[PDB]
Amino acid sequence: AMAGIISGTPTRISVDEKTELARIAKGMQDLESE
Amino acid sequence: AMAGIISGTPTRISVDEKTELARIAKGMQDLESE
Amino acid sequence: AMARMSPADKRKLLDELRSIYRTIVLEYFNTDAKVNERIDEFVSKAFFADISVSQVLEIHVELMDTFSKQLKLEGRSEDILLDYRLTLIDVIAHLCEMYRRSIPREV
Amino acid sequence: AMARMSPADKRKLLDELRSIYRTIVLEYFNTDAKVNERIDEFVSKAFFADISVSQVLEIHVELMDTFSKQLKLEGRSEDILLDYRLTLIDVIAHLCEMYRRSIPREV
Repeated sequence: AMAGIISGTPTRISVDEKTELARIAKGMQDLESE
Repeated sequence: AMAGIISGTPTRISVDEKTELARIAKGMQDLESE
Repeated sequence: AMARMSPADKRKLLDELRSIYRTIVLEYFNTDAKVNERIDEFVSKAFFADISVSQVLEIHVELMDTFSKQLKLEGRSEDILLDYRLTLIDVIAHLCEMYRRSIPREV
Repeated sequence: AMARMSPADKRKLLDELRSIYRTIVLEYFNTDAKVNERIDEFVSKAFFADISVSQVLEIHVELMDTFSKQLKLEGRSEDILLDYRLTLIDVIAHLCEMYRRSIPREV
């Protein structure tokens, strides 16, 4: 088969249309302000 | 209103589940082979 | 005081990057539009303007919410949202690639 | 002949980056798993292994197809696919950020 049977945990999180995304900004958008 | 009325052209392309993605590799994956 | 580099110019860039990014999306499905010019414009400015992927990532979400919202009010196939993902991932991947090239390495 | 750097080691990296990337996804929703370690591992190796976003972008699609496929055969909410997008975009954004930092600039 190969072994690496990808699971992930399908059907676990309740997502909507634009369902979460880059919203995590990533803590990068700090570049500037004083 | 603001002006920039974002359109895009909704309901134009027929996409499936994994609907196209990074499939465009980007022509970057050339890094190596001889 | 950056050579007259005030926080406005940066915002102006953001204002342009915002529209430019947006334009990239609209032309993503262009029949003759060289989106590359849009991606190249955004990429070039993003790099030069020391813009972090954050805004690219954050700005993307906001606009994406704009399309999803309309799809609901207009009851239009929201599937088209995949374009933004292809545009968002492609855009980031394009400028991200430029960064790697802007890195002079020995060898 | 890279210091004994054969095309295998690179593939090994790919083999690991493949699983590592994959692991990052599985732990993306971990309750105690420090996905950061996964993202940090992938990020570190991706950079060091001179890995281009291409594979990250391409490798992502393939695995994504793996989940979508199962969802169909298992008839499971495919919405969870959003995680891969959050993981794919987040991952790329994380290592892409490292690249920017690996760029020594005057000033």
